[PDB]
Amino acid sequence: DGDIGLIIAVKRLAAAKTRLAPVFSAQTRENVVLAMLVDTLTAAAGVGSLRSITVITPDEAAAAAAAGLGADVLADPTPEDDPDPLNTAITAAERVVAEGASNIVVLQGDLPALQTQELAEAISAARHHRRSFVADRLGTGTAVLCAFGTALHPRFGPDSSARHRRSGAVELTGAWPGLRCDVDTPADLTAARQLGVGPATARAVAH
Ligand SMILES: [Mg+2]
Ligand SMILES: [Mg+2]
Repeated sequence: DGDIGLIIAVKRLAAAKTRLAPVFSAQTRENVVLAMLVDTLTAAAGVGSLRSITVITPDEAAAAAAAGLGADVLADPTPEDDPDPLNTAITAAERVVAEGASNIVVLQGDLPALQTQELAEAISAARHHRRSFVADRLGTGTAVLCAFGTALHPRFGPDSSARHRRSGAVELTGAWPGLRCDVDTPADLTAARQLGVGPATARAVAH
């Protein structure tokens, strides 16, 4: 059955990963972004403790792709001029997901070298606390946020490591390189490739 309700929030592909503009043309950038979500979902989906994967997004291509892999998809009702769009999409998703699970995990969508075991482990350690989170590879942001029988109160965005620490969420400290190594910039993509990215990403970076 599984007890965890997993959320991924995905912004517009047009807007996404501009720091990858140097190494990739517009359509290739969108594709790589979209395939990183595919590889992230795919590996997430092998985790045994999961009940559901919900993707929330205003982007009909990302909607189609997540739906195609057997995820729930929420249309993102965050407003245009919303000051804090990422954390608002996540809360909008939480509100839904929480009708069907006491324990909720938010996962970033840009973790192409994620391994199933990395996520499972992280979740197994998150259970030992109310609110917990995994930092990103460089330390400053956040790869995953975990809430067991309580509100996520997500503080995603810049210095989300520090802000989550302040929020009182406990820093989980497993190595889990593929979970921590998210991809915003060309050097991130290189680090991820050394860990070994999944098939959608590997194909997409070859065009
Ligand atoms: Mg990222
Ligand atoms: Mg980042």
